[PDB]
Amino acid sequence: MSHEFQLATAETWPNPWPMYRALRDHDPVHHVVPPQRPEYDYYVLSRHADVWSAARDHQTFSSAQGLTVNYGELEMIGLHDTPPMVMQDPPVHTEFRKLVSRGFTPRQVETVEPTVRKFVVERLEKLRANGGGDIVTELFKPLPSMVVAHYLGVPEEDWTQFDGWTQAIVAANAGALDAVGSMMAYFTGLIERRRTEPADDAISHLVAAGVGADGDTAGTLSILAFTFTMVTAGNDTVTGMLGGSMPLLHRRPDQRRLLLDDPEGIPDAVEELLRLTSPVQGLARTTTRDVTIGDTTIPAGRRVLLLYGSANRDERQYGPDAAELDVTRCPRNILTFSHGAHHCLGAAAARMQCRVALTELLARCPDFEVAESRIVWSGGSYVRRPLSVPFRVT
Ligand code: HEM
Repeated sequence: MSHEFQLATAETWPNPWPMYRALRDHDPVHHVVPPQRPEYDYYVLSRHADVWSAARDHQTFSSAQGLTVNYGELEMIGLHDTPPMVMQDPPVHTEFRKLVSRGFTPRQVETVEPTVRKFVVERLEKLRANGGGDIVTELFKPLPSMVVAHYLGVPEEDWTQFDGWTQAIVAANAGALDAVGSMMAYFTGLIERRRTEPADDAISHLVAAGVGADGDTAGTLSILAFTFTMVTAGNDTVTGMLGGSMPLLHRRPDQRRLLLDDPEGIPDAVEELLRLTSPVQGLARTTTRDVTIGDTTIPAGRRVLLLYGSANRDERQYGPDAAELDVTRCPRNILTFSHGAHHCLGAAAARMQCRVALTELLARCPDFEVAESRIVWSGGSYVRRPLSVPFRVT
Protein backbone atom coordinates (compact mmCIF):
# COMPACT_ATOMS: atom_id res chain seq x y z
CA MET A 1 0.00 0.00 0.00
CA SER A 2 1.05 3.55 -0.82
CA HIS A 3 -1.03 6.73 -1.11
CA GLU A 4 1.93 8.89 -2.13
CA PHE A 5 2.08 9.94 -5.78
CA GLN A 6 4.55 8.10 -8.02
CA LEU A 7 4.55 7.14 -11.69
CA ALA A 8 3.29 3.57 -11.98
CA THR A 9 5.41 0.49 -12.68
CA ALA A 10 4.48 -3.16 -13.35
CA GLU A 11 4.51 -3.69 -9.59
CA THR A 12 2.16 -0.77 -8.79
CA TRP A 13 -0.36 -1.07 -11.63
CA PRO A 14 -2.58 -3.54 -9.73
CA ASN A 15 -4.11 -0.90 -7.45
CA PRO A 16 -3.37 2.77 -8.22
CA TRP A 17 -6.81 3.83 -7.09
CA PRO A 18 -6.19 4.82 -3.45
CA MET A 19 -3.29 7.01 -4.62
CA TYR A 20 -5.61 8.74 -7.12
CA ARG A 21 -8.26 9.23 -4.41
CA ALA A 22 -5.69 10.89 -2.10
CA LEU A 23 -4.80 13.32 -4.89
CA ARG A 24 -8.43 14.12 -5.75
CA ASP A 25 -9.36 14.72 -2.14
CA HIS A 26 -6.26 16.46 -0.77
CA ASP A 27 -4.16 17.87 -3.63
CA PRO A 28 -6.07 18.10 -6.95
CA VAL A 29 -3.36 20.29 -8.53
CA HIS A 30 -0.36 18.36 -7.22
CA HIS A 31 3.25 19.52 -7.61
CA VAL A 32 5.76 16.69 -8.07
CA VAL A 33 9.40 17.62 -7.42
CA PRO A 34 11.56 14.49 -7.98
CA PRO A 35 14.11 14.50 -5.13
CA GLN A 36 16.86 13.14 -7.40
CA ARG A 37 15.95 15.53 -10.24
CA PRO A 38 14.12 18.62 -8.87
CA GLU A 39 14.66 20.46 -12.18
CA TYR A 40 12.23 17.94 -13.73
CA ASP A 41 9.32 19.01 -11.57
CA TYR A 42 5.81 18.73 -13.01
CA TYR A 43 2.14 18.96 -12.01
CA VAL A 44 -0.65 16.41 -11.84
CA LEU A 45 -4.37 16.96 -12.39
CA SER A 46 -6.59 14.28 -10.83
CA ARG A 47 -10.17 15.63 -10.79
CA HIS A 48 -12.64 15.12 -13.63
CA ALA A 49 -13.51 18.82 -14.00
CA ASP A 50 -9.91 19.97 -14.28
CA VAL A 51 -8.81 17.14 -16.56
CA TRP A 52 -11.85 17.59 -18.84
CA SER A 53 -11.18 21.32 -19.23
CA ALA A 54 -7.39 20.94 -19.65
CA ALA A 55 -7.72 18.21 -22.30
CA ARG A 56 -10.01 20.51 -24.32
CA ASP A 57 -7.81 23.58 -23.86
CA HIS A 58 -5.00 22.92 -26.31
CA GLN A 59 -4.12 26.64 -26.32
CA THR A 60 -3.04 26.56 -22.67
CA PHE A 61 -2.09 22.88 -22.50
CA SER A 62 0.02 22.08 -25.57
CA SER A 63 0.88 18.65 -26.97
CA ALA A 64 3.81 19.97 -29.03
CA GLN A 65 6.61 19.15 -26.55
CA GLY A 66 5.58 15.56 -25.93
CA LEU A 67 3.18 13.51 -23.87
CA THR A 68 5.33 12.26 -20.98
CA VAL A 69 6.67 14.04 -17.91
CA ASN A 70 10.24 13.69 -19.27
CA TYR A 71 11.50 17.07 -20.52
CA GLY A 72 13.97 15.44 -22.93
CA GLU A 73 11.30 13.30 -24.62
CA LEU A 74 11.35 14.45 -28.25
CA GLU A 75 15.14 14.17 -28.62
CA MET A 76 15.11 10.88 -26.68
CA ILE A 77 12.72 9.31 -29.20
CA GLY A 78 14.08 11.22 -32.24
CA LEU A 79 10.92 13.03 -33.23
CA HIS A 80 11.82 16.66 -32.45
CA ASP A 81 12.14 17.75 -36.11
CA THR A 82 8.60 16.76 -37.10
CA PRO A 83 6.53 15.39 -34.22
CA PRO A 84 3.63 12.91 -34.98
CA MET A 85 -0.03 13.97 -35.01
CA VAL A 86 -0.51 13.31 -31.28
CA MET A 87 2.31 15.82 -30.61
CA GLN A 88 0.92 18.51 -32.95
CA ASP A 89 -1.19 21.50 -31.94
CA PRO A 90 -3.75 23.21 -34.13
CA PRO A 91 -3.54 24.54 -36.82
CA VAL A 92 -0.77 22.10 -37.91
CA HIS A 93 -2.81 19.24 -36.36
CA THR A 94 -6.13 20.21 -37.96
CA GLU A 95 -5.55 19.59 -41.70
CA PHE A 96 -3.83 16.24 -41.27
CA ARG A 97 -6.52 15.12 -38.79
CA LYS A 98 -9.21 16.09 -41.31
CA LEU A 99 -7.57 14.01 -44.02
CA VAL A 100 -6.96 10.85 -41.98
CA SER A 101 -10.43 11.10 -40.41
CA ARG A 102 -11.79 10.06 -43.83
CA GLY A 103 -10.55 6.56 -42.90
CA PHE A 104 -12.37 6.59 -39.54
CA THR A 105 -16.06 6.41 -40.34
CA PRO A 106 -18.75 3.85 -39.52
CA ARG A 107 -17.91 2.02 -42.75
CA GLN A 108 -14.40 1.08 -41.56
CA VAL A 109 -15.57 -0.18 -38.18
CA GLU A 110 -18.39 -2.17 -39.79
CA THR A 111 -16.30 -3.86 -42.48
CA VAL A 112 -13.84 -5.36 -40.00
CA GLU A 113 -16.39 -6.50 -37.39
CA PRO A 114 -17.10 -9.97 -38.92
CA THR A 115 -13.32 -10.59 -39.07
CA VAL A 116 -13.00 -9.56 -35.41
CA ARG A 117 -15.90 -11.81 -34.41
CA LYS A 118 -14.55 -14.82 -36.33
CA PHE A 119 -11.14 -14.46 -34.64
CA VAL A 120 -12.64 -13.96 -31.17
CA VAL A 121 -14.79 -17.09 -31.60
CA GLU A 122 -11.87 -19.19 -32.89
CA ARG A 123 -9.66 -18.22 -29.95
CA LEU A 124 -12.33 -18.48 -27.23
CA GLU A 125 -13.35 -21.92 -28.50
CA LYS A 126 -9.72 -23.09 -28.32
CA LEU A 127 -9.47 -21.74 -24.77
CA ARG A 128 -12.78 -23.39 -23.80
CA ALA A 129 -11.68 -26.76 -25.21
CA ASN A 130 -8.43 -26.51 -23.23
CA GLY A 131 -10.17 -25.48 -19.99
CA GLY A 132 -8.53 -22.06 -20.19
CA GLY A 133 -5.10 -20.68 -20.91
CA ASP A 134 -3.21 -17.58 -21.90
CA ILE A 135 -6.05 -15.30 -23.06
CA VAL A 136 -3.70 -12.34 -23.45
CA THR A 137 -1.19 -14.11 -25.75
CA GLU A 138 -3.83 -15.94 -27.75
CA LEU A 139 -6.53 -13.28 -28.10
CA PHE A 140 -6.14 -9.89 -26.39
CA LYS A 141 -2.71 -9.22 -27.96
CA PRO A 142 -3.20 -10.40 -31.55
CA LEU A 143 -6.77 -9.06 -31.99
CA PRO A 144 -6.05 -5.32 -31.88
CA SER A 145 -3.09 -5.79 -34.24
CA MET A 146 -5.45 -7.04 -36.96
CA VAL A 147 -7.75 -4.06 -36.45
CA VAL A 148 -4.87 -1.53 -36.72
CA ALA A 149 -3.76 -3.41 -39.88
CA HIS A 150 -7.26 -2.99 -41.31
CA TYR A 151 -7.24 0.75 -40.55
CA LEU A 152 -3.89 1.11 -42.36
CA GLY A 153 -5.16 -0.79 -45.44
CA VAL A 154 -2.71 -3.67 -44.92
CA PRO A 155 -3.97 -6.62 -47.00
CA GLU A 156 -5.11 -9.59 -44.91
CA GLU A 157 -2.37 -11.81 -46.37
CA ASP A 158 0.24 -9.58 -44.68
CA TRP A 159 -1.33 -9.45 -41.19
CA THR A 160 0.95 -12.11 -39.71
CA GLN A 161 4.13 -10.33 -40.81
CA PHE A 162 2.59 -7.07 -39.65
CA ASP A 163 1.79 -8.70 -36.21
CA GLY A 164 5.50 -9.52 -35.84
CA TRP A 165 6.61 -5.93 -36.33
CA THR A 166 3.76 -4.71 -34.15
CA GLN A 167 4.72 -6.90 -31.21
CA ALA A 168 8.35 -5.74 -31.26
CA ILE A 169 7.28 -2.08 -31.44
CA VAL A 170 4.62 -2.39 -28.72
CA ALA A 171 7.11 -4.12 -26.39
CA ALA A 172 9.76 -1.45 -27.06
CA ASN A 173 7.24 1.43 -26.70
CA ALA A 174 6.04 0.15 -23.32
CA GLY A 175 14.72 -0.42 -29.55
CA ALA A 176 12.92 -2.31 -32.34
CA LEU A 177 15.19 -1.59 -35.28
CA ASP A 178 14.34 -4.65 -37.44
CA ALA A 179 10.62 -3.96 -36.92
CA VAL A 180 10.78 -0.20 -37.50
CA GLY A 181 12.89 -0.75 -40.62
CA SER A 182 10.67 -3.55 -41.99
CA MET A 183 7.51 -1.57 -41.32
CA MET A 184 8.75 1.72 -42.74
CA ALA A 185 9.98 -0.24 -45.80
CA TYR A 186 6.68 -2.13 -46.25
CA PHE A 187 4.64 1.05 -46.03
CA THR A 188 6.89 2.84 -48.50
CA GLY A 189 5.74 0.17 -50.99
CA LEU A 190 2.09 0.22 -49.90
CA ILE A 191 1.90 4.04 -50.14
CA GLU A 192 3.28 3.80 -53.67
CA ARG A 193 0.64 1.17 -54.50
CA ARG A 194 -2.17 3.36 -53.13
CA ARG A 195 -1.27 6.03 -55.71
CA THR A 196 -2.90 3.83 -58.35
CA GLU A 197 -5.00 1.39 -56.29
CA PRO A 198 -6.61 3.50 -53.53
CA ALA A 199 -9.05 1.83 -51.16
CA ASP A 200 -11.14 3.30 -48.33
CA ASP A 201 -8.53 3.27 -45.56
CA ALA A 202 -6.68 6.15 -43.91
CA ILE A 203 -3.47 5.69 -45.92
CA SER A 204 -5.39 5.49 -49.21
CA HIS A 205 -7.16 8.71 -48.23
CA LEU A 206 -3.93 10.53 -47.43
CA VAL A 207 -2.40 9.48 -50.75
CA ALA A 208 -5.56 10.34 -52.73
CA ALA A 209 -5.57 13.80 -51.08
CA GLY A 210 -2.08 14.40 -52.50
CA VAL A 211 -0.02 14.01 -49.34
CA GLY A 212 3.46 13.11 -50.68
CA ALA A 213 2.50 13.94 -54.30
CA ASP A 214 4.97 15.59 -56.70
CA GLY A 215 8.16 14.71 -54.79
CA ASP A 216 6.90 15.96 -51.41
CA THR A 217 9.17 13.79 -49.27
CA ALA A 218 7.93 15.48 -46.06
CA GLY A 219 4.33 14.58 -46.93
CA THR A 220 5.30 10.95 -47.49
CA LEU A 221 7.20 10.98 -44.17
CA SER A 222 4.03 12.19 -42.43
CA ILE A 223 2.15 9.14 -43.73
CA LEU A 224 4.94 6.86 -42.49
CA ALA A 225 4.92 8.62 -39.09
CA PHE A 226 1.16 8.04 -38.93
CA THR A 227 1.67 4.27 -39.33
CA PHE A 228 3.91 4.29 -36.25
CA THR A 229 1.36 6.42 -34.36
CA MET A 230 -1.32 3.89 -35.22
CA VAL A 231 0.71 0.85 -34.13
CA THR A 232 1.58 2.52 -30.83
CA ALA A 233 -1.91 3.96 -30.26
CA GLY A 234 -4.13 1.04 -31.10
CA ASN A 235 -2.51 -2.06 -29.60
CA ASP A 236 -1.48 -1.97 -25.93
CA THR A 237 -4.50 0.20 -25.14
CA VAL A 238 -7.01 -2.33 -26.49
CA THR A 239 -5.12 -5.18 -24.79
CA GLY A 240 -5.39 -3.15 -21.57
CA MET A 241 -9.14 -2.65 -21.99
CA LEU A 242 -9.72 -6.35 -22.71
CA GLY A 243 -7.41 -7.82 -20.08
CA GLY A 244 -8.22 -5.18 -17.44
CA SER A 245 -11.94 -5.93 -17.77
CA MET A 246 -11.48 -9.62 -16.90
CA PRO A 247 -11.06 -9.33 -13.10
CA LEU A 248 -13.73 -6.63 -12.92
CA LEU A 249 -16.26 -8.92 -14.59
CA HIS A 250 -15.14 -11.99 -12.72
CA ARG A 251 -15.68 -10.51 -9.29
CA ARG A 252 -19.21 -9.29 -10.10
CA PRO A 253 -21.45 -12.24 -11.03
CA ASP A 254 -24.50 -9.98 -10.56
CA GLN A 255 -23.19 -7.73 -13.31
CA ARG A 256 -22.49 -10.68 -15.62
CA ARG A 257 -26.05 -11.89 -14.90
CA LEU A 258 -27.54 -8.60 -16.11
CA LEU A 259 -25.77 -9.02 -19.45
CA LEU A 260 -26.50 -12.75 -19.77
CA ASP A 261 -30.20 -11.94 -19.37
CA ASP A 262 -30.05 -8.83 -21.54
CA PRO A 263 -27.24 -8.96 -24.13
CA GLU A 264 -28.54 -5.64 -25.50
CA GLY A 265 -27.05 -3.99 -22.37
CA ILE A 266 -23.54 -4.80 -23.61
CA PRO A 267 -22.82 -1.44 -25.35
CA ASP A 268 -23.49 0.44 -22.11
CA ALA A 269 -21.38 -2.13 -20.22
CA VAL A 270 -18.49 -1.37 -22.60
CA GLU A 271 -18.61 2.31 -21.58
CA GLU A 272 -18.43 1.38 -17.91
CA LEU A 273 -15.50 -1.00 -18.57
CA LEU A 274 -13.73 1.74 -20.53
CA ARG A 275 -14.24 4.09 -17.59
CA LEU A 276 -12.80 1.71 -15.00
CA THR A 277 -9.92 0.29 -17.06
CA SER A 278 -8.94 3.65 -18.64
CA PRO A 279 -5.99 1.98 -20.41
CA VAL A 280 -4.35 5.32 -21.07
CA GLN A 281 -4.18 6.21 -17.39
CA GLY A 282 -2.48 9.54 -18.01
CA LEU A 283 -0.75 11.66 -20.63
CA ALA A 284 1.00 14.99 -20.26
CA ARG A 285 0.74 18.48 -21.72
CA THR A 286 3.03 21.53 -21.53
CA THR A 287 1.67 24.86 -20.27
CA THR A 288 2.04 27.74 -22.74
CA ARG A 289 1.09 30.35 -20.11
CA ASP A 290 0.80 30.58 -16.34
CA VAL A 291 -2.55 29.05 -15.45
CA THR A 292 -4.35 29.12 -12.12
CA ILE A 293 -6.56 26.23 -11.05
CA GLY A 294 -8.05 26.87 -7.60
CA ASP A 295 -5.30 27.81 -5.12
CA THR A 296 -2.46 26.67 -7.38
CA THR A 297 -0.71 28.44 -10.24
CA ILE A 298 1.09 26.20 -12.72
CA PRO A 299 3.93 28.13 -14.39
CA ALA A 300 4.32 28.39 -18.14
CA GLY A 301 6.78 25.81 -19.49
CA ARG A 302 6.07 22.88 -17.18
CA ARG A 303 4.58 19.45 -17.88
CA VAL A 304 1.08 18.74 -16.52
CA LEU A 305 0.02 15.08 -16.23
CA LEU A 306 -3.68 14.65 -17.03
CA LEU A 307 -4.75 11.63 -15.00
CA TYR A 308 -7.53 10.28 -17.19
CA GLY A 309 -7.70 7.16 -14.99
CA SER A 310 -8.37 9.30 -11.90
CA ALA A 311 -10.81 11.64 -13.68
CA ASN A 312 -12.75 8.54 -14.72
CA ARG A 313 -12.98 7.54 -11.02
CA ASP A 314 -13.84 10.96 -9.60
CA GLU A 315 -16.71 10.70 -7.12
CA ARG A 316 -17.57 14.35 -7.94
CA GLN A 317 -18.60 13.23 -11.44
CA TYR A 318 -19.75 9.61 -10.94
CA GLY A 319 -20.88 9.62 -7.28
CA PRO A 320 -19.62 7.80 -4.14
CA ASP A 321 -19.84 4.49 -6.02
CA ALA A 322 -17.38 5.66 -8.72
CA ALA A 323 -14.95 2.89 -7.74
CA GLU A 324 -17.50 0.12 -8.48
CA LEU A 325 -18.62 -1.66 -11.63
CA ASP A 326 -22.16 -0.70 -12.65
CA VAL A 327 -22.88 -1.83 -16.21
CA THR A 328 -26.15 0.16 -16.23
CA ARG A 329 -24.44 3.39 -15.09
CA CYS A 330 -24.21 4.82 -18.62
CA PRO A 331 -21.29 7.08 -17.61
CA ARG A 332 -21.00 10.28 -19.60
CA ASN A 333 -17.96 12.40 -20.38
CA ILE A 334 -15.50 9.59 -19.74
CA LEU A 335 -11.86 10.55 -20.29
CA THR A 336 -10.78 7.15 -21.67
CA PHE A 337 -10.34 8.58 -25.16
CA SER A 338 -9.42 12.09 -23.95
CA HIS A 339 -11.50 15.09 -25.00
CA GLY A 340 -11.08 17.86 -27.58
CA ALA A 341 -8.82 18.09 -30.65
CA HIS A 342 -6.98 14.81 -30.05
CA HIS A 343 -10.01 12.69 -29.09
CA CYS A 344 -9.08 9.10 -29.97
CA LEU A 345 -9.60 8.39 -33.68
CA GLY A 346 -9.93 4.69 -32.84
CA ALA A 347 -12.70 5.07 -30.22
CA ALA A 348 -15.33 3.30 -32.32
CA ALA A 349 -12.86 0.52 -33.24
CA ALA A 350 -11.95 0.04 -29.56
CA ARG A 351 -15.62 0.00 -28.54
CA MET A 352 -16.39 -2.57 -31.24
CA GLN A 353 -13.60 -4.88 -30.09
CA CYS A 354 -14.76 -4.65 -26.47
CA ARG A 355 -18.38 -5.31 -27.48
CA VAL A 356 -17.56 -8.36 -29.57
CA ALA A 357 -15.13 -9.80 -26.98
CA LEU A 358 -17.61 -9.31 -24.11
CA THR A 359 -20.50 -10.74 -26.12
CA GLU A 360 -18.56 -13.88 -26.95
CA LEU A 361 -16.99 -14.32 -23.49
CA LEU A 362 -20.48 -14.43 -22.00
CA ALA A 363 -21.88 -16.62 -24.79
CA ARG A 364 -19.01 -19.13 -25.01
CA CYS A 365 -17.12 -19.07 -21.68
CA PRO A 366 -19.71 -17.91 -19.12
CA ASP A 367 -18.24 -20.02 -16.31
CA PHE A 368 -14.71 -18.67 -16.00
CA GLU A 369 -12.12 -17.91 -13.34
CA VAL A 370 -9.50 -15.17 -13.13
CA ALA A 371 -6.99 -14.93 -10.28
CA GLU A 372 -6.49 -11.18 -10.06
CA SER A 373 -3.49 -11.45 -7.73
CA ARG A 374 -1.59 -13.42 -10.41
CA ILE A 375 -2.11 -11.00 -13.32
CA VAL A 376 1.21 -9.63 -14.60
CA TRP A 377 1.10 -5.97 -15.67
CA SER A 378 3.29 -4.39 -18.34
CA GLY A 379 5.90 -1.87 -17.34
CA GLY A 380 5.50 1.73 -18.44
CA SER A 381 3.87 4.59 -16.57
CA TYR A 382 1.17 5.75 -19.03
CA VAL A 383 -0.68 2.67 -20.22
CA ARG A 384 -2.09 0.07 -17.81
CA ARG A 385 -2.31 -3.32 -19.51
CA PRO A 386 -1.77 -6.94 -18.51
CA LEU A 387 0.95 -9.06 -20.11
CA SER A 388 -0.83 -12.10 -18.71
CA VAL A 389 -4.20 -12.90 -17.18
CA PRO A 390 -4.70 -16.33 -15.54
CA PHE A 391 -7.85 -17.70 -17.21
CA ARG A 392 -9.74 -20.94 -16.49
CA VAL A 393 -12.98 -22.14 -18.11
CA THR A 394 -15.29 -24.88 -16.83
C1 HEM B 1 -9.28 1.17 -25.52
C2 HEM B 1 -8.35 1.50 -26.42
C3 HEM B 1 -7.85 2.93 -26.67
C4 HEM B 1 -7.63 3.91 -25.78
C5 HEM B 1 -7.86 3.88 -24.25
C6 HEM B 1 -7.12 5.07 -26.50
C7 HEM B 1 -6.81 6.29 -25.95
C8 HEM B 1 -6.43 7.42 -26.64
C9 HEM B 1 -6.18 8.73 -26.07
C10 HEM B 1 -6.31 9.07 -24.57
C11 HEM B 1 -5.82 9.55 -27.06
C12 HEM B 1 -5.45 11.06 -26.98
C13 HEM B 1 -3.99 11.24 -26.60
C14 HEM B 1 -3.75 12.49 -25.77
O1 HEM B 1 -4.53 12.81 -24.85
O2 HEM B 1 -2.71 13.16 -26.02
C15 HEM B 1 -5.83 8.78 -28.29
C16 HEM B 1 -5.48 9.24 -29.53
C17 HEM B 1 -5.37 8.49 -30.68
N1 HEM B 1 -5.75 7.16 -30.85
FE1 HEM B 1 -6.52 5.99 -29.34
N2 HEM B 1 -7.04 4.73 -27.83
C18 HEM B 1 -7.47 3.42 -27.97
C19 HEM B 1 -7.56 2.71 -29.15
C20 HEM B 1 -7.15 3.17 -30.39
C21 HEM B 1 -7.28 2.43 -31.63
C22 HEM B 1 -7.87 1.01 -31.68
C23 HEM B 1 -6.77 3.20 -32.62
C24 HEM B 1 -6.66 2.88 -34.13
C25 HEM B 1 -7.58 2.16 -34.78
C26 HEM B 1 -6.35 4.45 -32.03
C27 HEM B 1 -5.77 5.51 -32.70
C28 HEM B 1 -5.51 6.75 -32.16
C29 HEM B 1 -4.92 7.85 -32.89
C30 HEM B 1 -4.50 7.83 -34.36
C31 HEM B 1 -4.85 8.99 -31.91
C32 HEM B 1 -4.29 10.40 -32.19
C33 HEM B 1 -5.42 11.37 -32.47
C34 HEM B 1 -4.91 12.79 -32.50
O3 HEM B 1 -3.86 13.08 -31.88
O4 HEM B 1 -5.58 13.65 -33.14
N3 HEM B 1 -6.58 4.40 -30.67
N4 HEM B 1 -6.21 7.48 -28.01
